[PDB]
Amino acid sequence: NCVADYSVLYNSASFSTFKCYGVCPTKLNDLCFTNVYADSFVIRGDEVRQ
Amino acid sequence: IAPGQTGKIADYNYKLPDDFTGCVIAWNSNNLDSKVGGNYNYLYRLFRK
Repeated sequence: NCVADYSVLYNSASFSTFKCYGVCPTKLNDLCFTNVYADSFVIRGDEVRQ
Repeated sequence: IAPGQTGKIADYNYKLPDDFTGCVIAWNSNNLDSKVGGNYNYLYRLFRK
Protein backbone atom coordinates (compact mmCIF):
# COMPACT_ATOMS: atom_id res chain seq x y z
CA ASN A 1 0.00 0.00 0.00
CA CYS A 2 2.70 2.41 -1.05
CA VAL A 3 4.65 3.86 -3.97
CA ALA A 4 8.01 2.17 -4.47
CA ASP A 5 11.01 3.66 -6.25
CA TYR A 6 13.72 1.13 -6.96
CA SER A 7 15.97 3.52 -8.89
CA VAL A 8 17.31 5.06 -5.67
CA LEU A 9 18.43 1.70 -4.30
CA TYR A 10 19.83 0.68 -7.69
CA ASN A 11 21.88 3.79 -8.40
CA SER A 12 23.29 3.93 -4.85
CA ALA A 13 26.92 2.80 -4.84
CA SER A 14 26.88 1.80 -1.15
CA PHE A 15 25.79 -1.79 -1.88
CA SER A 16 28.32 -4.59 -2.29
CA THR A 17 25.93 -6.58 -4.49
CA PHE A 18 22.59 -6.00 -6.22
CA LYS A 19 21.70 -9.18 -8.15
CA CYS A 20 18.19 -9.62 -9.56
CA TYR A 21 16.81 -13.05 -10.53
CA GLY A 22 13.77 -13.24 -12.80
CA VAL A 23 13.76 -9.45 -13.32
CA CYS A 24 16.35 -6.79 -13.94
CA PRO A 25 16.82 -3.50 -12.19
CA THR A 26 15.86 -0.87 -14.76
CA LYS A 27 12.49 -2.47 -15.55
CA LEU A 28 11.34 -2.36 -11.92
CA ASN A 29 9.85 1.13 -12.28
CA ASP A 30 7.19 0.18 -14.88
CA LEU A 31 6.18 -3.03 -13.06
CA CYS A 32 4.08 -3.54 -10.00
CA PHE A 33 3.22 -6.24 -7.52
CA THR A 34 0.47 -7.34 -5.18
CA ASN A 35 3.08 -7.52 -2.39
CA VAL A 36 6.83 -7.40 -1.89
CA TYR A 37 8.51 -8.96 1.15
CA ALA A 38 11.93 -8.04 2.53
CA ASP A 39 13.91 -10.86 4.15
CA SER A 40 16.45 -9.10 6.39
CA PHE A 41 19.45 -10.72 8.11
CA VAL A 42 23.25 -10.55 8.62
CA ILE A 43 25.65 -13.13 7.12
CA ARG A 44 29.38 -13.63 6.64
CA GLY A 45 30.85 -12.07 3.51
CA ASP A 46 31.96 -15.39 2.06
CA GLU A 47 28.39 -16.68 2.51
CA VAL A 48 26.85 -14.11 0.14
CA ARG A 49 27.27 -16.62 -2.68
CA GLN A 50 24.99 -19.00 -0.80
CA ILE B 1 33.78 -3.71 -18.23
CA ALA B 2 32.01 -6.46 -20.13
CA PRO B 3 29.16 -6.83 -22.64
CA GLY B 4 25.80 -6.99 -20.89
CA GLN B 5 26.99 -5.22 -17.72
CA THR B 6 25.59 -2.07 -16.14
CA GLY B 7 26.72 0.43 -13.52
CA LYS B 8 27.86 4.01 -13.20
CA ILE B 9 30.72 3.45 -15.64
CA ALA B 10 29.00 0.96 -17.91
CA ASP B 11 26.18 3.48 -18.38
CA TYR B 12 27.99 6.86 -18.01
CA ASN B 13 31.62 6.54 -19.16
CA TYR B 14 32.35 3.26 -20.96
CA LYS B 15 29.62 1.10 -22.54
CA LEU B 16 30.46 -1.98 -24.61
CA PRO B 17 28.35 -3.49 -27.40
CA ASP B 18 26.62 -6.69 -26.41
CA ASP B 19 28.07 -8.27 -29.60
CA PHE B 20 31.61 -7.13 -28.72
CA THR B 21 34.42 -9.13 -30.31
CA GLY B 22 37.69 -8.80 -28.46
CA CYS B 23 39.58 -8.97 -25.19
CA VAL B 24 39.51 -7.21 -21.83
CA ILE B 25 43.01 -6.88 -20.40
CA ALA B 26 43.62 -5.65 -16.87
CA TRP B 27 46.36 -5.36 -14.24
CA ASN B 28 46.61 -3.49 -10.96
CA SER B 29 48.52 -0.16 -10.90
CA ASN B 30 48.63 0.42 -7.13
CA ASN B 31 52.35 1.27 -7.26
CA LEU B 32 52.12 3.83 -10.09
CA ASP B 33 48.82 5.70 -10.32
CA SER B 34 47.86 5.80 -6.63
CA LYS B 35 49.66 8.50 -4.62
CA VAL B 36 49.81 9.43 -0.96
CA GLY B 37 47.37 12.29 -0.48
CA GLY B 38 45.45 10.36 -3.17
CA ASN B 39 45.64 10.73 -6.95
CA TYR B 40 42.82 13.12 -7.91
CA ASN B 41 43.76 13.54 -11.58
CA TYR B 42 41.49 10.65 -12.70
CA LEU B 43 37.83 11.66 -13.11
CA TYR B 44 34.70 9.67 -13.81
CA ARG B 45 31.17 10.82 -14.53
CA LEU B 46 29.09 10.26 -11.41
CA PHE B 47 25.78 11.50 -12.84
CA ARG B 48 24.33 11.82 -16.32
CA LYS B 49 20.80 12.63 -17.44
